[PDB]
This record gives sequence, structure tokens and C-alpha cells, in this order.
Amino acid sequence: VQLVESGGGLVQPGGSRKLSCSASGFAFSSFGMHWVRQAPEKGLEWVAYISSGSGTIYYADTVKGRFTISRDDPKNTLFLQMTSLRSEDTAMYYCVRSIYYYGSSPFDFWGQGTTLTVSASADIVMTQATSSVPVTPGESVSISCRSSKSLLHSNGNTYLYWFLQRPGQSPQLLIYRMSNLASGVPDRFSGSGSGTAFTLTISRLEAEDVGVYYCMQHLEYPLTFGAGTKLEL
Amino acid sequence: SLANVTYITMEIFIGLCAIVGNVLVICVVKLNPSLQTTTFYFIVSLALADIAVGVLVMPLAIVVSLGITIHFYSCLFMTCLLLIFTHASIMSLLAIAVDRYLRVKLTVRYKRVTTHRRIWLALGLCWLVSFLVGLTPMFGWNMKLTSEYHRNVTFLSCQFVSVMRMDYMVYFSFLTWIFIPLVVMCAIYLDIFYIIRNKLSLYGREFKTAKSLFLVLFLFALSWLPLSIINCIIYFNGEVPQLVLYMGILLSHANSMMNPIVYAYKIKKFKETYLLILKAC
Amino acid sequence: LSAEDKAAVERSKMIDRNLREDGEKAAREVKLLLLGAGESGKSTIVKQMKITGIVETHFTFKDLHFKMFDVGAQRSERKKWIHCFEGVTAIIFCVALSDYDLVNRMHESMKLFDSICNNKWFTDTSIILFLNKKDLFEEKIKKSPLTICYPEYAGSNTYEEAAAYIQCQFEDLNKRKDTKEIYTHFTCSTDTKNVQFVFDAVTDVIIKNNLKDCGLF
Amino acid sequence: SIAQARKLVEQLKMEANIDRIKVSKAAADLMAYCEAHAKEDPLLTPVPASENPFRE
Amino acid sequence: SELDQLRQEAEQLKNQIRDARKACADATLSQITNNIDPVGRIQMRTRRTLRGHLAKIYAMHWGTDSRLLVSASQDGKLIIWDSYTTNKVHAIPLRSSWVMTCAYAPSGNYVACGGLDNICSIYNLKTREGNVRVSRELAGHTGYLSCCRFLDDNQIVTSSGDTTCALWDIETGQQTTTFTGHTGDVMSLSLAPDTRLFVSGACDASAKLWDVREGMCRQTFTGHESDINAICFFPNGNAFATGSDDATCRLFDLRADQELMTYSHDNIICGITSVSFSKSGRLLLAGYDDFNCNVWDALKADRAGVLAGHDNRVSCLGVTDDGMAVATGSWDSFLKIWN
Ligand SMILES: CNC(=O)[C@H]1O[C@@H](n2cnc3c(NCc4cccc(I)c4)ncnc32)[C@H](O)[C@@H]1O
Repeated sequence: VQLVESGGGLVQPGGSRKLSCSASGFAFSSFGMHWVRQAPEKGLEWVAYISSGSGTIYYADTVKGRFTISRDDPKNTLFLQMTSLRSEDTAMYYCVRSIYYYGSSPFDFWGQGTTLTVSASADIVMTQATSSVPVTPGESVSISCRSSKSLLHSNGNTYLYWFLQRPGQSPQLLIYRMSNLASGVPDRFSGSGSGTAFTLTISRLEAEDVGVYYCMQHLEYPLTFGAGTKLEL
Repeated sequence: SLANVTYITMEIFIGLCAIVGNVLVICVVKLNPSLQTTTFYFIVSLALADIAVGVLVMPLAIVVSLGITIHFYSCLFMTCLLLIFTHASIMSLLAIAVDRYLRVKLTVRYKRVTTHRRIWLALGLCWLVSFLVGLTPMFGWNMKLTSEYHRNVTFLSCQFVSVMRMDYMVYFSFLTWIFIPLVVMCAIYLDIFYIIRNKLSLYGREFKTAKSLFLVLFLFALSWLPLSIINCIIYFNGEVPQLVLYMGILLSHANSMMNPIVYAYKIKKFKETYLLILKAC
Repeated sequence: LSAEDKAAVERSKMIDRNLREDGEKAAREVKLLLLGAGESGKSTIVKQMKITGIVETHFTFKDLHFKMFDVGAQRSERKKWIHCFEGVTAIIFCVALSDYDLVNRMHESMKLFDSICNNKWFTDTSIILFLNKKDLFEEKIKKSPLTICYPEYAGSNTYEEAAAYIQCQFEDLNKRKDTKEIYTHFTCSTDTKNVQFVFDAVTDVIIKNNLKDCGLF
Repeated sequence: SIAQARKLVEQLKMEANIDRIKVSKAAADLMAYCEAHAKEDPLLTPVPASENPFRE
Repeated sequence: SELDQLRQEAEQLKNQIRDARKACADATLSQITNNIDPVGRIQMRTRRTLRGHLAKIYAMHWGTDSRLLVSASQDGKLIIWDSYTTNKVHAIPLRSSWVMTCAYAPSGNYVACGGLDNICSIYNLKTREGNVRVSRELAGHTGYLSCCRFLDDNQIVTSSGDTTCALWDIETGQQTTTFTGHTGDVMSLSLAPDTRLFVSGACDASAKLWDVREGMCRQTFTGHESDINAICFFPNGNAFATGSDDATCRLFDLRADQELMTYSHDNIICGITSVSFSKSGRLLLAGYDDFNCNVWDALKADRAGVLAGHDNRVSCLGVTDDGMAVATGSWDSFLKIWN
């Protein structure tokens, strides 16, 4: 599993540029792709998503119609064409693979991402109760966040995802669907919730837990990331 | 006056028998999935056409023969629906014939050249051309263009010939969509018989298939040729008895009830399902 | 309505489309089952057409992809797994005539052929009979009479006469003459006439099935 | 000789000396196990559509 | 010495065993079950239909969560069906389409596939790359494989066409234990809930119990007169039903060591291909060679239910661990859910 993105750097306002992503180590045509942007001062933000069968192409409300996403399975490439971009589009972009089935772990692997710098409602809001909480090795931390509506669907599944972005590395998935942990993640984390109020505890905190914790809901396609909680060692 | 009542009763009987038979055929096709293949794709269309002839034609034909005073562009479409359904049945029979021809000519790549999508497209094109041919009298080939004194018939009585032209039932209907398909099916059956004789005569099987083809062709002839030539005789300024005109329509509508007996009965697999549902259900 | 289950339904639809494509590709090809007593007579047939349990041999001839399945290396009860071969197109039954002088094997081959041609699962599958080792049989004709294993045989010691008698004896064991077709053909180490006859018999089976499917014939 | 005959005799001797329980006690245990799990089996007792996940 | 001594020794041992079984048998099962109220008629309705398969479906197996199931057909495609949404979760292309059995691990990570080929290949469903691949290739047997089951995440029991059974270790791919006590083609296996014993039914009209660790034959049952096709263990771990082609299904017990009760009927002359108990074991579902399936009472031996939803010979009949519903699959490429 490896994702290599390219096509960043300095860009003129109103121009056009095509980010190119190469995937290896897994089936490219089987996994859908998501593009997540991170501002130098703000948190993550979903941009676009393309399915495995190149269908149901949806875009966010702020990037609807301006950007375009395409994929080539025989060539194993992902093209993100951004034309006439605004000055507020300068951010670091990441390509994320996902798959949708019973027992799947979507958003498991995150790409390296490329930084692009521009030269000079009707969405679920994730209200985070805190922005920065100091922690100590061996102690415990409780992260909480609220949503605009109850994420408890009729099927009983809570579409909640917790990601951890380490300083200088790509984010990684810790707990998906609020009841299952991703592969390679220690079972010391514990996420729970009743649909509106969520609680994430980290038992036996270590030095590798330093980073920013982002919460994400997947009840609707316009994914909205939280403000992020930065833990100080 | 009793002859008309007897004709109406026999028409009711034929329509009811055709409806029952085609409903049974459709139920057998939909219930047992062991025969949902490229073969019955045309049989379903034939059964639907026969159901249409039994439901939206036979009572309509009786009402037209009664002579009820109705609108001009009322019965005209009512009578054109009969032509639509008859041409749909003829196109379904022609599709069955061309499928039997392709199964003996394109044997090596049959399932490679005609998939389900192409069969559905062919059936759709057949239904479309049937509806187009059947709606041609409403496009200008009606009694208004025949002579004067017409088109002032808002409230007139309707009798099949009162609003329809006889030349259409001869040149456009018979000589284009009745006689030509008959010759095509005859040539197809002759080619199939020749291929079977060349590939098998290296006797009972030959006799059985020859009897089947001859019976199909003879029933089609006995159904369609009588009133078709009756119309030609009328077009030649001749004379036709009144009872023969009804007997021709009776023999023509008997095709809708005799098709499942001559097509679905000789499948050797539909008969098994029929006897199974007769013994069990 | 659902959030993530719509992508699952899309994936299921794509998997169903792929399964239908694979099914159409398999139906485009033709499958045959190899049977008969003796390994040499079947090994030579497998060798004459080629590009542990069951052996699967694929080869393309005249744009038709023939897949021969050999179950000679099973050594188990046949009536417990033969029903899996109900959908085969043809049964290539190969036997060696030289067994008519080797110890008794001709009776076993005839019994196997009678059991195969009378199976309830093979009611719609044709059998193509192959008689291997024709030169060895012709040489053995001039050495030992045919009446060594056929007491009812009474005639001249001729190769063609003995071959016709063996063919008639093999054809008389079939009780479904009105349904099955026996394509007897002498085969040996020769040119592609064997695969040509196999192709002809496959086309015959296909046209017979297509005529019995669309109606009577 | 003994590869297929002596082993059968040894197996029969091992099976003959095994402990056996009366059929009455076995039937009593079986009926008790069936009665104790009567309400636990959704196929035996009628299950409502709200509790059954396979409802339409 | 000579075979004449061993023959009479085996004969007298069988005579002593029969005399002991006759002396220990004091009453029948009907006389003690007459005091039990019958279940009566139990109507079952088809909830879900699965028409994804294009060929004859052979076998299926339920998982621990009783939601996902594995299905194998003649076309050679392992399909993972979701019982609630009827969506195809995973599609595994097989190297050999001649398969007749499949297995689902209790953990839900690996699956087994086997049939006419002598290899019950293992496929991992939780691969990180997202695609399915061969996990283990068991190429030690020589006959057609009839059944394969998982005892744990590292051990797998397998029955071949020959009169032997094998216990393969997934870590190394070697036969841990080989069972040669059978005298016929082993047709079906059935594991006990305690995962310590397992009973196998073969073509020699006998069912043999074996230990997963010791490997010695404990008891042998010879109540049938024809080849046994399918077998299932009782949820309590003390009994098991065996179905044969003689239209009779016999319920044997481990403690009783004798056929408790037989299920058959005059109009039912076709054999049995699949048999399985419910969660409580009160209802016994049996698929026959005809177009219908039966559901008998394990105590009263009465036809509690008849399912005529299929139009071909029933091939597989799986029951969930919690008894919520059952899955019936036949050669008509249709897998239906009944409850
Ligand atoms: C290809 N399509 C047809 O053949 C249809 O045409 C109908 N169809 C023909 N001819 C009719 C008739 N005859 C009136 C008539 C004819 C000649 C002279 C006189 I005066 C009066 N009456 C009632 N339906 C008549 C038939 O009912 C078939 O379904």
C-alpha cells in the first residue's frame, strides 16, 4: 500500500492545475478515493470523492462545479483537475482510499499529500468541546464532540471516525464506526457514544500519541471534519 | 338476425379460449424459471399480442359489428387498434420464424451473435413498426380522403368499412405485411427442411418436423388468407356473401387461440411444465 | 435510505455484472468430459489435442474454446459425483480395441459404456465413441480370431468386418437411440482429423440442443 | 494380512469396553435441553416482525 | 496365525456388542416422548431471494454473526452474501469450477473451498490489499474432497473421496492427524459444539466419531442400509442425525450408542442431500431429491413444515447459530431465506 501525489507548489490565481496520484500495493479499481484538504491554520476538509466504478461523482458545496476528478484503472492513476481556483484554496491535499461493505475499514490509509499555495448550510456541523488539552504519559484523556443531529442510523450503526495526525506525518485512522479499531492500532483506545454525545478515552498514553485528533461523521456525502484537538506532551 | 347473434357468441367463445390459453402460457413462463431463455422471449410477445386481440379487439369488433352511432375519430382509432394488434402478432410470428432460421444457420455462434439485448431490441422494433403501420389510416388514409360527403360525420354509425378504405387492406396491409411475411416464413421453413434433410438423411424425426412445419404453415394460411382474399374480391368491385365475411373473421381470430396449441405444445419442454401444473396444481 | 449502504449496493451491482460477463464467457466456450477404460487410449487423445484428481485442458479450434475434463485419476465411486457433469456438452468415450485379446477388458469397457449411456443425468448429453489402436487391432486380427470374446460372432476374419461388428455391438448397448447419438470414429496417431471430427460432433450436439430448445426441431 | 484385519478387531475391542448410558437418561436429557431452550429458538416460538431482522 | 481366527473373533465381538446394546435398551424413544406436546404446523415464508449465481449452487455455511454467508456454485465463484441487504460482499474467482463444498471460519477471516479437486484452498477475506488470494493449498489428498470445516484459525478438518480424513495445520500445510478407520467414501462431516469431537458419515452406511486431539475411533453406528449423504451435530453435543438415500433419517446418540428414532414416509421415496438442526434442536430441516424440503419434529417425528419454494433438488441447508433464519439453496441457482 503506497500513495504518491504530485503536482503541487506555487500556483497563480485563476489558473489550472492537475494533481496526479499513483497507487500501488492494492486494487485501485476496487477502492474509492477521497480528497481531503488541510489548511495551514485550520483542520481537515473534504473536497471530492470518486467511487470504485467511477459513478455517483459528488462534490462539496464550496467546490461544486469548479473541480473535476477522474481515474484510470488500466493506467492506475488519479487526476484531480482544479481550474480557476480561488486564493482560499492554498492547502495540503491528501488522497485517501476507502471501501464500503459490512465489516469494512474505510479511510484506513492516507497518502502523503502535496501542498499547493496560491500567489497573492445544509451540512452536519461537528462542534468540538475543546481545542487543546495537555496530557502526560501514563494518564488518560477524554475527547468529546457533538453533532447537529443524531448519527444513530436506523440500522444501528454510528457513522463516526477518529483520525490522528502526527506532527510531520500523514493522519491515521484509529476508530471507525465507533465500535471497531483499524488494523495496526493498539486496542488501548475506547470510543463510545449514544448518537449525539461521544466519548473517546486513551488508556496508557504513550509518546506516539502526540498529534491532532479529528472527528468525522459519514451520515451524508458532504463530510465535515472537526476543529481538531492538539495534545501537548 | 340469429346469424349475427351466433357470430357474436362464437367470437366471444374464441376470445375467451384465447385469453385463457395465453394467460396459462404466461403463468407457466413466469412461474418456472427453467425455461426463461431466448426461446420464450418471442413466445411472451406472441402471448401478449394474443391477449391484446382477445381483450381490446374481440369486444371492440363486436361493438363495431353492432353499428353503434359513435364519433368518427372514435371508432377509427378503435378499428386501427385491431390492425395494430394483428400486425404485432404477425411480427411476433415472423420473429419466431427468423429465430428458428438463425438457430439452424448461425448454429456455431448463435449465443455469440444474438444476446438478450438484441432480442429485446428486435421485439421493440417489431412492436414499433406494427404501431406505425396500424396508425397509418389515422394519418390520412381514411374515408375523408376517399371522396366527398365525408368528414361531416360527427355523429354517424360505425361499421368497419364506414371509416376504413379497402385499398389499404390490400396493397399496404396484405401485399406488404401479410403476403410478404408469409412468403418469407415459407422460404425459411423450406430452407430449414432442406438443411435437416441434408444433415440427417445419412425418418421419424424428419416426418415429425415436416408435419410440424406443414401444420404451422397450414394453420397460418387458413387463418389469414380467407379474409385477406375476401377483401381483395371486394376491392375488385365484386360481391361476397354476408356469412362468409363473418366466417373469415372467425377463422382469423381463431389463430389467437390456436397458436399456443401449434407453437407452445410442440416445445417438448413447455408440455412437461403444463402436465406438471395440471397434475400437481 | 442509507449513508454507506448505497456504495455497497453499487459494488454488489458491479459484482453481479462481472458474474454475468463471466457466465457469458463460459457459455461462449464448450465443455467436454473424457471417459473410458484404460489410460493410454485417453493419454494419446489428450496429447493429440493440446496447446492429481481432475485434469482440465483448454484448446481453441475454429474459434471454439474446447475444455476437456478428465476424471480418470479419481478412483472413487462414480455415482456419488457424476451429477456434477450433467451440464456437459459431450462425453468423449475412448476405448482401445486391443483389449479384445487382453485379460476380459472389452466386457468391462462395454459395461462402463452401457452404464454411462443409461445414466439419468446424461439424458441430454451425447457420447462420442473413439476406438484407439486401430493398427494394433488390425495386426491382432491376423493373429487371433474375433470369436475369442464374442461367442455369437460368426464370419470372416476381416478388419473392416470386425470393426463394423464391434461398432454395432457398442451401439446396441444404448437404450436411448431416439435421444442420444453415437458418433463412432476410429482414431490413432494421425493428423488433425480427430479434432475435426470432435468439432463436427460438438456442432451436431449444439444444433440438436438448439432445435430441441426452440421447439420440436 | 493384519494391516486390515487385526486393526478392525482392536477397534471393535476398544469400542466394546467403552462406557454406555441408558437410553432413558439420554432421552430425558435431550427433552430437558429442548424444553429449556424452547423460548430461545426463534423458529419454534413465533417471533414478531419488529424483532425479526428479516422483516419486509 | 490365519484369518479364520480373526474373522470369528470379530464376529463374536460384534455379537457381544449387539447383545449388550439389546440388554441396555429398556425402552423406546416414542414411549417416553408421547408425553411431550407436539409442535404442530409451522408455516414459513420466504424473506430474501438470492439469484446472483448462474450455475448449480452446491454448499453454504453461516458465520458467527449469522449475517454474512459464503456460497459456492458450479460456475466456480465464491460469493459472500449479506442476509439483511442481499448485497454481494466479496467475489472469489476459483481456479477449478468443480467445487461442491465451502467453509466459513468462526472468526470471519478465512474461508475454505473444495470439491472434485484434491485441494481445499483457503482464501483470506480480510486482506489489507482488498483483493482475495490463496492463503493455503492442501495438496496432500488424491480423491475428491467432500467437506472441509474449520476447528480454529490454524486447524482445518477435511474429508476426501478415499476412506481417510485429514487435519491440516494452516501454519505449515501438513496433515496433523490422519483418520483411516472408515471403509467407504467419506461424504459429510459434523463438528461438536465443544470442538473436541466430530462425527463423519461415509458411503459405507456407517457414521464414525473421532477426536480432534487423540484421533482414535470411539463409537461406530451401523443403523443405515445405504450411503449417508449429509450429517449434522446436535446443539447439545451429545447426538447427531444422519440422512441417507434410503429416504430415512436416523438420529444417533453418543451416550446411547444406538439409533434413537428414524424419520421416513411412504410418499417420500427420494434420498436426502442436506440435514441440519435448529438452535434448540427441536426442529430438523432436511432437503430431499424432490423439489420440496421438509421440517420434522425431533421428538414426535411428524412433518411440522413443508417448503415448496424451490424447483430443483435441494443441495444445501444452513442454520444460523442463533436460529433466527435458515438458508436453503438448490441447483436452480436460487438461495432463499426461510423463517
Ligand atoms: C391484418 N389485420 C386484419 O386482418 C384485421 O382486419 C379485421 N377485419 C377485416 N375485415 C373486417 C370486416 N369486414 C368489413 C367489410 C369487408 C369487405 C366488404 C364490406 I361491405 C365490409 N369486419 C370486421 N373486421 C374486419 C379483421 O378482424 C382482422 O383482425
